[PDB]
Order: sequence, then structure tokens, then C-alpha cells
Amino acid sequence: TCSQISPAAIASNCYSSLILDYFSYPLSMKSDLSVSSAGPISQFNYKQS
Amino acid sequence: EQAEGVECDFSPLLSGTPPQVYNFKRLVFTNCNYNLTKLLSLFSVNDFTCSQISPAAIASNCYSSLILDYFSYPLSMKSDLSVSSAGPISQFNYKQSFSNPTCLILATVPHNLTTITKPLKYSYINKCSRLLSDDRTEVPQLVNANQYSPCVSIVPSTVWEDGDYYRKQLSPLEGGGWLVASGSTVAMTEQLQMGFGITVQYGTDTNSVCPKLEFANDTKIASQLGNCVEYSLYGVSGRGVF
Amino acid sequence: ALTQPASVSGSPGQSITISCTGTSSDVGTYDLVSWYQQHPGKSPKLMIYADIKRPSGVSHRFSGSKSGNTASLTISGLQSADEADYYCCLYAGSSTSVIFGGGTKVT
Amino acid sequence: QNCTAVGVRQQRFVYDAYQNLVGYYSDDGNYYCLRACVSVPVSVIYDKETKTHATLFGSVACEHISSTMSQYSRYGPLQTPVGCVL
Amino acid sequence: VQLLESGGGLVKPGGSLRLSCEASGLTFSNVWMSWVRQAPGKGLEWVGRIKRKSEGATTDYGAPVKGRFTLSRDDSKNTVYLQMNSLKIDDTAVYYCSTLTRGGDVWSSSYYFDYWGQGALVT
Amino acid sequence: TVDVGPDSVKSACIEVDIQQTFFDKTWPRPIDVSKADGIIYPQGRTYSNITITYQGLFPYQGDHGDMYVYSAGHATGTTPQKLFVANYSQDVKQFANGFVVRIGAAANSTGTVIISPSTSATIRKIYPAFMLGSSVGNFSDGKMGRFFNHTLVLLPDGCGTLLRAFYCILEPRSGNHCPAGNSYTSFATYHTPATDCSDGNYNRNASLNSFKEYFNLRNCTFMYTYNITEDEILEWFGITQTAQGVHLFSSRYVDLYGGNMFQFATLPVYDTIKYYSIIPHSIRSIQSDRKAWAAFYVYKLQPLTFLLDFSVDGYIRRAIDCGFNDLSQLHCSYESFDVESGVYSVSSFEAKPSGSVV
Amino acid sequence: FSVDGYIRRAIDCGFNDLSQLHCSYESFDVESGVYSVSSFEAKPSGSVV
Ligand SMILES: *[C@@H]1O[C@H](CO)[C@@H](O[C@@H]2O[C@H](CO)[C@@H](O[C@@H]3O[C@H](CO[C@H]4O[C@H](CO)[C@@H](O)[C@H](O)[C@@H]4O)[C@@H](O)[C@H](O[C@H]4O[C@H](CO)[C@@H](O)[C@H](O)[C@@H]4O[C@H]4O[C@H](CO)[C@@H](O)[C@H](O)[C@@H]4O)[C@@H]3O)[C@H](O)[C@H]2NC(C)=O)[C@H](O)[C@H]1NC(C)=O
Ligand SMILES: *[C@@H]1O[C@H](CO)[C@@H](O[C@@H]2O[C@H](CO)[C@@H](O[C@@H]3O[C@H](CO[C@H]4O[C@H](CO)[C@@H](O)[C@H](O)[C@@H]4O)[C@@H](O)[C@H](O[C@H]4O[C@H](CO)[C@@H](O)[C@H](O)[C@@H]4O[C@H]4O[C@H](CO)[C@@H](O)[C@H](O)[C@@H]4O)[C@@H]3O)[C@H](O)[C@H]2NC(C)=O)[C@H](O)[C@H]1NC(C)=O
Ligand SMILES: *[C@@H]1O[C@H](CO)[C@@H](O[C@@H]2O[C@H](CO)[C@@H](O[C@@H]3O[C@H](CO[C@H]4O[C@H](CO)[C@@H](O)[C@H](O)[C@@H]4O)[C@@H](O)[C@H](O[C@H]4O[C@H](CO)[C@@H](O)[C@H](O)[C@@H]4O[C@H]4O[C@H](CO)[C@@H](O)[C@H](O)[C@@H]4O)[C@@H]3O)[C@H](O)[C@H]2NC(C)=O)[C@H](O)[C@H]1NC(C)=O
Ligand SMILES: *[C@@H]1O[C@H](CO)[C@@H](O[C@@H]2O[C@H](CO)[C@@H](O[C@@H]3O[C@H](CO[C@H]4O[C@H](CO)[C@@H](O)[C@H](O)[C@@H]4O)[C@@H](O)[C@H](O[C@H]4O[C@H](CO)[C@@H](O)[C@H](O)[C@@H]4O[C@H]4O[C@H](CO)[C@@H](O)[C@H](O)[C@@H]4O)[C@@H]3O)[C@H](O)[C@H]2NC(C)=O)[C@H](O)[C@H]1NC(C)=O
Ligand SMILES: *[C@@H]1O[C@H](CO)[C@@H](O[C@@H]2O[C@H](CO)[C@@H](O[C@@H]3O[C@H](CO[C@H]4O[C@H](CO)[C@@H](O)[C@H](O)[C@@H]4O)[C@@H](O)[C@H](O[C@H]4O[C@H](CO)[C@@H](O)[C@H](O)[C@@H]4O)[C@@H]3O)[C@H](O)[C@H]2NC(C)=O)[C@H](O)[C@H]1NC(C)=O
Ligand SMILES: *[C@@H]1O[C@H](CO)[C@@H](O[C@@H]2O[C@H](CO)[C@@H](O[C@@H]3O[C@H](CO)[C@@H](O)[C@H](O)[C@@H]3O)[C@H](O)[C@H]2NC(C)=O)[C@H](O)[C@H]1NC(C)=O
Ligand SMILES: *[C@@H]1O[C@H](CO)[C@@H](O[C@@H]2O[C@H](CO)[C@@H](O[C@@H]3O[C@H](CO)[C@@H](O)[C@H](O)[C@@H]3O)[C@H](O)[C@H]2NC(C)=O)[C@H](O)[C@H]1NC(C)=O
Ligand SMILES: *[C@@H]1O[C@H](CO)[C@@H](O[C@@H]2O[C@H](CO)[C@@H](O[C@@H]3O[C@H](CO)[C@@H](O)[C@H](O)[C@@H]3O)[C@H](O)[C@H]2NC(C)=O)[C@H](O)[C@H]1NC(C)=O
Ligand SMILES: *[C@@H]1O[C@H](CO)[C@@H](O[C@@H]2O[C@H](CO)[C@@H](O[C@@H]3O[C@H](CO)[C@@H](O)[C@H](O)[C@@H]3O)[C@H](O)[C@H]2NC(C)=O)[C@H](O)[C@H]1NC(C)=O
Ligand SMILES: *[C@@H]1O[C@H](CO)[C@@H](O[C@@H]2O[C@H](CO)[C@@H](O)[C@H](O)[C@H]2NC(C)=O)[C@H](O)[C@H]1NC(C)=O
Ligand SMILES: *[C@@H]1O[C@H](CO)[C@@H](O[C@@H]2O[C@H](CO)[C@@H](O)[C@H](O)[C@H]2NC(C)=O)[C@H](O)[C@H]1NC(C)=O
Ligand SMILES: *[C@@H]1O[C@H](CO)[C@@H](O)[C@H](O)[C@H]1NC(C)=O
Repeated sequence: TCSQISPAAIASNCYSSLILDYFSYPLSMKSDLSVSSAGPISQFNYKQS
Repeated sequence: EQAEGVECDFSPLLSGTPPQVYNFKRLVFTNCNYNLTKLLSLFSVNDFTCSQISPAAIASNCYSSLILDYFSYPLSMKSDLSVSSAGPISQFNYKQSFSNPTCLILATVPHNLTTITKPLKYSYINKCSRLLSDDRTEVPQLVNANQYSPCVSIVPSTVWEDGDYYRKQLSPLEGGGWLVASGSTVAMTEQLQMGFGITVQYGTDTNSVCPKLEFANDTKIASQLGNCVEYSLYGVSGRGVF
Repeated sequence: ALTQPASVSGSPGQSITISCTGTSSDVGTYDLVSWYQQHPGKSPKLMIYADIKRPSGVSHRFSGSKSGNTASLTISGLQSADEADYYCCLYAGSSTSVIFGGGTKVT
Repeated sequence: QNCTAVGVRQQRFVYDAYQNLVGYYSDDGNYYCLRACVSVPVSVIYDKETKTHATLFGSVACEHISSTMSQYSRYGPLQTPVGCVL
Repeated sequence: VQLLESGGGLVKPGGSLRLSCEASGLTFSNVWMSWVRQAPGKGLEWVGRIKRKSEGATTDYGAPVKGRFTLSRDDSKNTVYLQMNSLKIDDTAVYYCSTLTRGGDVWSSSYYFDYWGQGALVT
Repeated sequence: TVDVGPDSVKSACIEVDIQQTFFDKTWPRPIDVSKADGIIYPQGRTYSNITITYQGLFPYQGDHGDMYVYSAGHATGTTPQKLFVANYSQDVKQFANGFVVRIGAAANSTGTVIISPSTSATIRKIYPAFMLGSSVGNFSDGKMGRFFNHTLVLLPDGCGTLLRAFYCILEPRSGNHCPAGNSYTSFATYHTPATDCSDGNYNRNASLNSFKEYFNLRNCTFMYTYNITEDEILEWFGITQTAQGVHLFSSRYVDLYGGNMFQFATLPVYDTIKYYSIIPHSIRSIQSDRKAWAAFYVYKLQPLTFLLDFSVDGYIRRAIDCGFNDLSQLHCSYESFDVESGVYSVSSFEAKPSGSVV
Repeated sequence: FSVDGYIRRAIDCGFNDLSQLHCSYESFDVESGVYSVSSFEAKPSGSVV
């Protein structure tokens, strides 16, 4: 998924920079990678700009 | 300036059998020093989201009133609790406000919490509708954000088998005809699964539903008079000179 | 699961009971426990249903009783002819399964 | 209202330049004209010093002005060169 | 009311067996049908049940035979079938063809087995 | 579960007659907005010495409302006889947005006794009783007015010294003249002031016990009591329902002599109220000693806009119903009780649709 | 549109300048004078990357 850019456009535009943040993550907690979440991830481990 | 008082009593919630979705229970908190963590700490929460309020504000600001709606819920059915859900459960059994700030918590119950009992099975309403006085025309009957299923008085505390139908005639007051409904069941999981709805109200009264912070002698109105200060009075913030 | 006594016995003319226990979700809330009588080498027959009442083919010696989360079969004035394996059976509607106890040897 | 058909017969609905519906071909073969329901414009004649008032009903013939029109309802009226005044 | 049951016998583990029974004295299309089993020295164990044709003739199975046993019925003969796709040594038991009914009403239901057949041995 | 005491142990209910023609009187007391009559004070904020508009649940200007009265029962000397009530038991009406009631409207006035065409008496204040719920049907004999499942019942008790409120299931008794017995007519509460209103000993259960004589209470969720100061001062009471439960309003606890209504209590009733009725009440007085009682008036509330005049004392003294008529709208338009002379435009008169065509 | 509902005349509003003028006033009859019309757009040749 994407925000403020299409999943298509992200694959073919030009940028001043591109930042890739990678980490292991259990699929079972997918719901906590969003903006509104329980907190255990979005508040203390990783938040998306 | 905030009042001192007592903490929110969640004992009722933790001391009985979980209600069904279409027959939930409502706890209204007023004049309270709340602690969201204390309650959520008791459950292995699966998910928790909010709308029209930050994750910060939901446990840091002051409210005029706080409403907690709790009931048993199959975790696997979470997909239909969305505001833009398909509707099989949402439009008949339980719906939430889209105008007030709200949250939704889904959690499982740990083996240590032995004060809360386990339901036989999950039940819900598949459909609910009215038949008109001509006994030919049918009209769907939906549930609103703060209401109970329109035919909650018809459907029993549990659905014994899928397809069970329930019917009663209506009095002249309602225009007559019949009110009819039918439900279904879902197998119980190894551990009890439960859901909690939260609604937050502002500005209709003194915002006396707050967190619990300590204080000092340098944050009083007295002795600050004549100076420009920031303030927070029972949830009412601003800037000015007293 | 349902828990029953391994065996129950007494002299002809005496009153005996066979217990069947569980929790509030099994016995306490709903009056839905049934009892069956099985003679050796034979199929079972229904003695009591809904924790209370018997089929017209069953004598008044057999009656149902419930207290808290305990269900029981009462045999008043037992006869030697009542010797059999008695079973406690619990079953709701859908999204579940039939639960039987281990059976009680009544002699 | 009952009226003379205009436009092309196949289309049930006849619209104006403003894209409002102004006519319709009925299932019974008749053609009817359609207009939006009309309201009655009102103004208030107010005299502060004598603490009184009168209601002026726009440009109505005073035919549609009944008595007890002093309230929205959720001497009688007379017709003048202006409109109907109560 | 009488329930006639047959089709038992010996089948080595790994193979398969089908049981059947016939009802008389009742209206077949208006009853539920169910099977139970009892191994020597053990108590009663539920196998599974099937609903009426008007109800879609759906089924529910006990955990011990989940994904292995299948129930079906045929109202043109007033018979019931139980086919055991994959047998294990643990399936040695006497099987019983029986009916299933509900008392009370829809508001508060109570379930029980009223009529039983003779039974048949699967080993 | 709240234990609300034992069941009534009487073998029969008290016979009650219904002679409606004795109650068919008219004493109009319509809402006068210019006196802020029936205005509920804003909950969130106060003001002082200003004129502003406000939206909330208010009665319509000019609304006559629904008048209800109570009467003495029959008597022969010092021995009370069967009761006497109006046909209120079948008077089931929609709750809608809730309502307000004027209490003691005719206190201190001179009138007569309802059951005695030519007996004069001084009129005294009496508190109204209510029954509210979500579903209503018939009694065992086909008579209307049976509220199903849980109901909200409000009963002034102790001859007007306490208010009691509770939420319970009403289980009809089967004795004579009872809701599920022989020769049923209606039900009513009552008291016997001869012993129930003793100065040094008020029977704080007189009305509740009378209620129990007709219906048993089951599965009660709550029961609350509030105290009442005894006087003849005109007062207002109001009831509404929101997501927060049922809100009880009263002028007495804040603005006793001003009439502005304020919230004093909330009940944990989260079951939508759709219908309500007025509970009948009779007084088992001595034939030689009867009183006249003030009528009370019930008015419907709507989400209306009013112009409110906040005095220097923080209380509302005057208001304008901005939708009543054209002139009224003019004052609201200028947000002022003082508008200069001239000719002004107002909202038009529109017609609502008749039977549809499809 | 004639009274009988049939279309008897039409203007292609993208044809030319005068045509646009009629469309601009939504009429087949406009007054004399000198009127502004849509300008001519430039059209690009092969791109540069
Ligand atoms: C809103 O609600 C939340 C949730 O309840 C609440 O936070 C909780 O606060 C309490 C304290 O008020 C926390 O409980 C304990 O706090 C002590 C504080 O340390 C001081 O005091 C201890 C007292 O003996 C001193 O020893 C210590 O040196 C300090 O002086 C912590 O030390 C406790 O930590 C325990 O658990 C750790 C991990 O399991 C251990 O490593 C540590 O050794 C402690 O273990 C001891 O206590 C255990 C208690 O069950 C016991 O089982 C162990 O055997 C051992 O004895 C502990 O934190 C509580 O944890 C807080 N919970 C959370 C989630 O933060 C908020 O305060 C409340 N908001 C308001 C305004 O009240
Ligand atoms: C909100 O409140 C409403 C009522 O205000 C409530 O619904 C009502 O529920 C009650 C039950 O609690 C219904 O009353 C009766 O319920 C039984 C249910 O079966 C049980 O009882 C029978 C009794 O022998 C047992 O055999 C059985 O095993 C169960 O224990 C029904 O069977 C009753 O039906 C009677 O009326 C039918 C009408 O055609 C008859 O066909 C039938 O044979 C029964 O007749 C009996 O009563 C008649 C009364 O005059 C009598 O004349 C006959 O001779 C015979 O005795 C009956 O339903 C009650 O009807 C329900 N009312 C409505 C409108 O549904 C709501 O449930 C409650 N809501 C919630 C959420 O709680
Ligand atoms: C006029 O109408 C009013 C109606 O409100 C009526 O008052 C109510 O009376 C009933 C009793 O008839 C009250 O219910 C309870 O009464 C017992 C009385 O004690 C005796 O009986 C008990 C029975 O088991 C014995 O054990 C005891 O030894 C005595 O013999 C009270 O003890 C009850 O108090 C409860 O609440 C207290 C609150 O702090 C607790 O401290 C106390 O331990 C009790 O708690 C228990 O019961 C609660 C029930 O709601 C329950 O929730 C708790 O978990 C716990 O189990 C209780 O009073 C009823 O409450 C009275 N109403 C109100 C509002 O209080 C008048 O009596 C009646 N007048 C006349 C003349 O009839
Ligand atoms: C049936 O009949 C009863 C009487 O038999 C009647 O109740 C009586 O109502 C009158 C009012 O109409 C009460 O008299 C006074 O009312 C004012 C209310 O405010 C109005 O008047 C003031 C006067 O300036 C205006 O400013 C205001 O805008 C309103 O117009 C009360 O404020 C009075 O209270 C006094 O006593 C209180 C005791 O604590 C003081 O706190 C308060 O400040 C007032 O004290 C002043 O007056 C005292 C008089 O002696 C004096 O001693 C103090 O020093 C101070 O000056 C007062 O209530 C009258 O009391 C009511 N009687 C009773 C028994 O309550 C019913 O209304 C009537 N019912 C119907 C339906 O008609
Ligand atoms: C609305 O209000 C009604 C009436 O108040 C409630 O119905 C009652 O529910 C209670 C359950 O809490 C029933 O309790 C009765 O208790 C009797 C006493 O024995 C028990 O308790 C003692 C306490 O120390 C224990 O020692 C003992 O072991 C037991 O645990 C029982 O004897 C009663 O049993 C009845 O039914 C069985 C069924 O076959 C009969 O055989 C018995 O003879 C007897 O009839 C019962 O358990 C109470 O009886 C209920 N009343 C009625 C009329 O049914 C509703 O529950 C309430 N609803 C809500 C939502 O609150
Ligand atoms: C609704 O409007 C239609 C259209 O005007 C009305 O129909 C018209 O009715 C008139 C007569 O009132 C017809 O003219 C003449 O009628 C006589 C009747 O015998 C006939 O002999 C003449 O040759 C001539 O037709 C007119 O032709 C007719 N129009 C159509 C299209 O039929 C209709 O009556 C109106 N309905 C109502 C209730 O007014
Ligand atoms: C209790 O009894 C009273 C009195 O009999 C009932 O009120 C009465 O209801 C009738 C309804 O048919 C009212 O009739 C009305 O008469 C006017 C006269 O012009 C007419 O315009 C109306 O359309 C209607 O016919 C009658 O006036 C009214 N009487 C009073 C005093 O209000 C009342 O409904 C009964 N309540 C119950 C629950 O039965
Ligand atoms: C519960 O009680 C209500 C009464 O409040 C019952 O409704 C009543 O049903 C009778 C049926 O005969 C209706 O009578 C009608 O009278 C007119 C008079 O000309 C007649 O033309 C009709 O054919 C019919 O006979 C009565 O009006 C009606 N009342 C109301 C307010 O509609 C209701 O049926 C009762 N519920 C049950 C389940 O019985
Ligand atoms: C309405 O006002 C009356 C005032 O009399 C309040 O009742 C009174 O309550 C007090 C206690 O707060 C009673 O005094 C003592 O209470 C203890 C309680 O266990 C008792 O043991 C003592 O013997 C003594 O009663 C006082 O007697 C009592 N008055 C009467 C007449 O009983 C009443 O509670 C107030 N109600 C509300 C809703 O505020
Ligand atoms: C007010 O009354 C006068 C009465 O004199 C009306 O004037 C008359 O109107 C009739 C109408 O045809 C004339 O024929 C008379 O000649 C008029 N009289 C005079 C003296 O002019 C006048 O119209 C009335 N005004 C309104 C608004 O009704
Ligand atoms: C309440 O408001 C009124 C005006 O709406 C105030 O009366 C005015 O006060 C100013 C102050 O200088 C005078 O100039 C005006 O002439 C006064 N008006 C009248 C009619 O006298 C009144 O003082 C205010 N009351 C309070 C307590 O502030
Ligand atoms: C405020 O002053 C009082 C004066 O005695 C003192 O007791 C109290 O502790 C002070 N509070 C703080 C936070 O210093």
C-alpha cells in the first residue's frame, strides 16, 4: 500500500532521494504498521512518515 | 485545576459472562480519573484503532463523558466492524458512531483471568425486518450507532441452530404487521475472544473525565494573578490573565 | 466433558443417585442434560431429558434433579432389575458436539 | 397539470434548459406538465412605537390567504394594489 | 418405530467400510438422523448427524472422525448411510443408527436421542 | 440485580372505576415564551447580560400541551371505597424527543373536587407519575397499555417528600381486578393520607406498595431516591434520553423561584424509550374531607432555535421562538429584542406534499 | 431543439473561432463586434530527456 503516491508511480518516478527502511516483521501483526494502531509498534518500535 | 476523585470501576466487566453482540452492555463514566493502560493490560490485545482522535489524546485529554460498550466477539469477524463494512453484522447487531471520536479494541482473554466466564458459543442476527399490515411487503430494519437491534426483544440470548426464525405480531401503535428475524452461530475458540467499543464526548459538560497527574503550589490561580499564563481548567485550555 | 461416578449401588428398595457435573456453561445455565440406560449387550434407551422429564415408557422410579452445576439421576426404590450402565449426555444445537460421560455402573 | 405534448414521444421525461423536469408521458398515454411547488413570499410591516404589526403576503391575489395566517403553522385579509395584507 | 441397521464386518486398517440403516414407523423426511459408536470397555462416543432435506441436509461431525467419515441420507428409500473413508485400528466399535429430535421450542431448545437401532460391529 | 423488597400479599387488587366525563374539563395553560416558560438552561456554558440565539430541545410557543389531573376516590364517611380515575391506562403515546411538565400550575387557586360537582376546595400541588418503555401491547383481556420486558417507572412517594425511580420487569398479578385476573379494568397507585401523611411519620412506601398490589417487580437493575422539599412553589420537571442514558431535569435545585430547568440526575437506562403513559393516582380520603389538586401539563420538545435573554443574574427571563411567526423571526434575525420600524422580509410559507404518485 | 423535440441545427463548438463565439453565448444569434476567442495552443515536437 501507499500514501500520497500511487503504488504504480512509486515504481517509475524520479526522486532527490529514496530511503528504504527494512526489518523483520511477523505477518500476524500487520494491523499495527498503520497510522492508527494499538501502539506496540507505531509508538515504540517503528512509525512511518 | 482538576478535581480529585476515584478511578474508573471496571469490575462489572470482569465479573460475569460476556454479552452477545446484539445485546451488549454499556458502562458510562463521569467524574473519573481514568487509566486506559490498567484495563488493556489485563488482556492480550489483538488490535486497537481509533477514528477522529489521536492514539495520544485517547488516553491523555479530558472528556465530558466516556462510554464503554463491551461484548463477546469472534476475532475472525473483525472485518465487519469497519465503518465501511459489508453489513452482515454491522447493520443489524452493532454499529458505531461516525460523528463522535471513537475507538475499537479487540482482544483475547488470558487463562489468568478466571473471573470472566466462557459463553457456550457465539451468536448473531443474520437479518431483521418488518412485515407490513398487508402481510406481503417486507422492509429491512437496521440498527443505528447508539441503538440496539430493532428486534433485540425477539431474538433469545442464544441461537440454538442456524436458520432459527423468530416472529411476533406488532400492536396498532407501530402500524401493525409483524416483526421477524433470524440468526446463526459460530464455534467457540480455545480462549474467550472479546471486543470493546469506546466513544468520547466533549463540551456537553465539565470535562471531568481525565488522567491522573500530581500537582504543585506553583500551578494555582492564586499568586499568578495579573500575569499572562497558560491554563487548563477541567479540560478547558487557553491563555490569558486572571 | 461430563464427570460421573464410576459406580453406584444399594439394596432393592433403597434410593440412590448418579451425579453428572460440569460448569455453568454445561449444566448451570441451561436445563438440557439427558440420561440414558444401557443394558449389557443392548442399545441405550432414553430415561430423562431436559434435566426433568421422562418418556412415557419410563417408570416413576427415575427422576431428574439439578443443583448449581450438578445434574443427577435419582432412582427411588431401586430394583435389582434396574442393573445397567447409566450415561449422562449433554448437547446444545449447532456449532458444537455431543458430550457423554464415562458412564456409571449401577447395581 | 393536463397539457399538450411536446418533444419526442419515445422519451418519458421532458426537461427544460435548466435540466429541470417539466413534463412527462404517463403510462396511460396522457401527457402532463410538471412544475415545482410554489411558496408564498412574505414581509412584515413593523411599527416600533405602537408595538404592532401587519403581514404582507407578497403578490398573492389574496385568494389563497386564509385567516389565522399570522403563524407559520409548521380583521381578515384584504387585497390591495400591492399584494394581500393582513 | 423401528430402525434396521446392517453393513458391519471386518476391514483391515487402511481400508474402508460403509454402514447403512432403514427407518420404519416414522416419517423419514421429517426426522434428523445420527450415528454413535461404542468400543468394548468404553462409554458412548458421537460420530455425526445429518439434517432433513428441507433443511439442506447439512451435517455435523464429531472430532474423532473429522475429515474421515461422511454422512448422507436418501428419502426415497427411508435409509441413512455412513461411509468411513479411511479406517484406523481405533475405529473398532459397535455403531448405532439412531434418530435425533428437539424438545421445547425455538426460544429454548433441548436435544436428545429418542429411537435407537440394534447396531452393527465394525472391526 | 437489586432487591426491591417482597411481593404484595393481598388476595385481590383494589377496585377502580373509570368515569371519564368527570375529568373532561379545560383550563388552558399554553407555553408563553416571552416569560421563558419551560426553557431548559444550556448545559455547557453560562452567560451574563447578553442576548444570543441557541438551539436545543424546547416546546413550541403557544402549545397547549396535554393536561392531566388526579382525583379523590370514593368514600362513605370515614371508610374509603373503590378508586376513581381517568382513562389514562390506555393513553399510550410516543416519547419522541422527551417532554417537560408544569407542576403546581394552579396551586393557591380556588377550585372544586373532581368527584363532587359542588364541593369547593383550595387547590394544592401534586406530583405526576410516569411509566416509560420500548414496547407496548395488550393485557390478558385485550385491554391496551401493557408495557413489556423492562420498564422505567417514576413514582413520587411519601405524600410528595421523595421521588423514587426504578427499572424493572412488571409481572401482572392474577387476583381479582388485577391485570391478569378476573374483572380487570385498570391499575392505579394511591395513598391514604389519614395515616400515610402523618407529619412525624410519612409513609415513604405508600405509593410503591400500592403499585406492587397490581404488578410484581422482577429483575430490577436499579432503584434510586431523591428528596423533595414540601411547598407550593410552581416548578418544572423534564425528561430526555441520549447515548448517555436518561436525563432528569428540575428547576427546584437551582432556580426554584426563576423556573430555569437544570439537570439533577442521570439514570442508567440505555434501552430506547419509544412510548410512555401517565400513571393514574387516587386518594383514599375521608368523604367529609377532600381536596382539590393542581393540574399538570405535559409538553413535547423539538430541536428548535430560540433567542435567549440572559439577565445580569445569569438566569434566562425572556425568549423568542424563532419559528413561531414572521415578526418573531425578525427579532431573531437581528439577534435582538429591539428592532427599528420598517418593512422587512421573512421566510416564506410553503406547502407540504399530498398523496404521492408512482 | 424544435418544439417537436427534433434537433434541426447544431454547432460544432471546436470547429473554428466564430463557431466558438456562438457556443460561448449558447445561441445561434449573437451581436456584431470584435470578440475574444480561445487562443491557439503550441504543439510540441520530439521530447528531450
Ligand atoms: C495506570 O496503570 C498502569 C498499570 O497498572 C500503572 O503503571 C504501573 O505502576 C506500578 C507502580 O505504581 C508498577 O508496579 C511496580 O512498580 C515498581 C516501582 O519501583 C519502585 O518501587 C519498588 C517497590 O518495592 C522498589 O523495589 C523499586 O526499587 C522502586 O523503588 C517496579 O519496581 C515494579 O517492577 C516489578 O516488575 C519488574 C518486571 O516484571 C521486575 O523486574 C521488578 O523487580 C519488579 O518486580 C517485583 O514486583 C512484581 C509485582 O507484581 C513482583 O511480581 C515481582 O516478584 C517483584 O516483586 C513494578 O513496576 C507497574 O509495573 C506499572 N505498570 C506498567 C504497565 O507500567 C500506572 O502508574 C497507572 N497510572 C497512574 C497515574 O497510576
Ligand atoms: C419481552 O417480553 C415478551 C412478552 O411480553 C417475551 O416473549 C414472550 O415469552 C414468553 C415465554 O417466556 C411466551 O409465553 C409462552 O412461551 C412458551 C415457550 O415454551 C416454554 O413453555 C411451554 C409451556 O407448556 C413448555 O412446554 C416449553 O417446553 C417451554 O418451556 C410458548 O410455548 C407459549 O405458547 C402458547 O401460545 C401459543 C399461541 O398460538 C400456543 O399455540 C401454545 O400452545 C401456547 O399456548 C399456551 O398458552 C396459552 C395462553 O393463553 C393458553 O391459552 C394455551 O392453552 C396454552 O396454555 C407462549 O409463547 C410469550 O408468548 C412471548 N410473547 C411474545 C410476544 O413473543 C419476550 O421474549 C421478551 N423479550 C426478551 C428479550 O426477553
Ligand atoms: C420501602 O421500599 C424500599 C425500596 O428500596 C425498601 O428498601 C429496600 O429494602 C430491601 C430489603 O427488604 C433492601 O435490600 C437489602 O436488605 C438487606 C437487609 O438485611 C437483612 O436481610 C439480609 C438478607 O440476606 C440478611 O443477610 C441481613 O443479615 C439482614 O437480615 C441489606 O443488608 C442489603 O444491603 C446491601 O447493600 C449494602 C450497601 O452498602 C451492603 O453493604 C450490604 O452488604 C448488602 O449488599 C448485598 O445486597 C446487595 C443487593 O442490592 C448486593 O448488590 C450486594 O452485592 C450484596 O449482595 C439490602 O439493603 C434494599 O436495598 C432496600 N432499598 C434500598 C434502596 O436500599 C424499604 O425496606 C421499603 N420499606 C418497607 C417498610 O418495606
Ligand atoms: C402559593 O403561595 C406561596 C406563598 O404562600 C408562594 O410562595 C411564595 O412566593 C414568593 C414569591 O412570589 C416568595 O417571596 C420571595 O420570592 C423571592 C423570589 O424572587 C423574586 O422577588 C425578588 C424581590 O426583589 C426579585 O428581585 C426577583 O427578580 C423575583 O421577582 C425570593 O428571593 C425571596 O426569598 C427571600 O428569603 C430567602 C430566605 O433564605 C432569602 O435567601 C432571599 O434572599 C430572600 O430574602 C429577602 O426577603 C426576606 C423577606 O422577609 C428578607 O427577610 C431578607 O432579608 C431578604 O430581604 C422570597 O422567597 C415567598 O417566600 C414564597 N413563599 C414560600 C413559603 O416559599 C407560591 O409561589 C404560590 N404558588 C403559586 C403557584 O402561586
Ligand atoms: C429474574 O427474577 C427471577 C426471579 O427472582 C430469576 O429466576 C430465579 O433465578 C434463580 C437463580 O439464581 C433461581 O434460583 C433457585 O435457587 C434455589 C435454591 O437452591 C440453590 O441455591 C442454594 C443457595 O445456597 C444452593 O445451596 C443450592 O445447591 C442451589 O444452588 C433452587 O432450588 C432453584 O431450583 C429451581 O428449579 C429447579 C429446576 O428443575 C427445580 O428442580 C427446583 O425445585 C427449583 O424449582 C433455583 O435454582 C430461582 O428459582 C429463579 N426463580 C424462578 C421463578 O425461576 C431470574 O433469573 C431473574 N432474571 C435475571 C436476568 O436476573
Ligand atoms: C388530458 O389532455 C388531453 C390532451 O389535450 C385531453 O384529450 C383531448 O380531449 C379533447 C376533448 O376534450 C379532444 O378533442 C376532441 O374530442 C372529441 C371527443 O369525442 C373528438 O370527437 C374530437 O375529434 C376531438 O378529439 C382531443 O383530441 C384530446 N386529445 C387527445 C390527444 O386525445 C384529455 O381529455 C385530457 N384529460 C382530461 C381529464 O382533461
Ligand atoms: C379517554 O376519553 C376521552 C374522552 O372520551 C378521549 O378523548 C376524546 O377522543 C375523541 C376521539 O375520537 C375526541 O373526538 C374529537 O372531537 C373533535 C370535535 O370537533 C373532532 O374534531 C376530532 O376529530 C375528534 O373527533 C374527543 O374530543 C376527545 N375528548 C377529549 C376530552 O379530549 C380519549 O381519547 C380517551 N383515551 C383513551 C386512551 O381511550
Ligand atoms: C390489542 O388491542 C387493540 C385495541 O386497542 C386491538 O386493536 C383493535 O382491533 C379491533 C378488531 O376488531 C378493531 O376493531 C375495528 O373497528 C372498526 C369500527 O368500524 C371496524 O371497521 C374494523 O373492521 C374493526 O372491527 C379496533 O379498531 C382495533 N383498535 C385499534 C386501535 O386499531 C388489537 O387487535 C389487540 N391486539 C390483539 C393481538 O388482539
Ligand atoms: C431525605 O432526608 C432524610 C432526612 O430525615 C434522610 O433520612 C435520614 O438519613 C439519616 C442518615 O443519613 C438517618 O439518621 C441515622 O441513619 C442511620 C443509618 O444506618 C441509622 O442507623 C440511625 O438510627 C439514624 O436513622 C435519619 O434517621 C433518616 N431519616 C429518617 C426519617 O429515616 C433521607 O436519607 C434523605 N433521602 C435522600 C434521598 O437524600
Ligand atoms: C378603501 O375604501 C375606499 C372606499 O371609498 C376604496 O375606494 C373606492 O374603490 C372603488 C373600487 O372600484 C371605487 O369604485 C370607488 O370610487 C373608490 N372610492 C374612492 C373615494 O376612491 C378603496 O379602493 C379601498 N382600498 C382598498 C385597498 O380596498
Ligand atoms: C447590562 O447591559 C446594559 C446594556 O445592555 C447596561 O446598561 C448600560 O450601561 C452602559 C455603561 O456605560 C450605559 O452607558 C448605558 O446607557 C446603559 N444602558 C441603559 C439602558 O442604562 C447594564 O449596566 C449592564 N449591567 C451590568 C451589570 O453590566
Ligand atoms: C503547598 O503549601 C502547603 C503549605 O503548608 C504545603 O503543605 C504543601 O505541601 C505545598 N505543596 C507543595 C507541592 O509544595
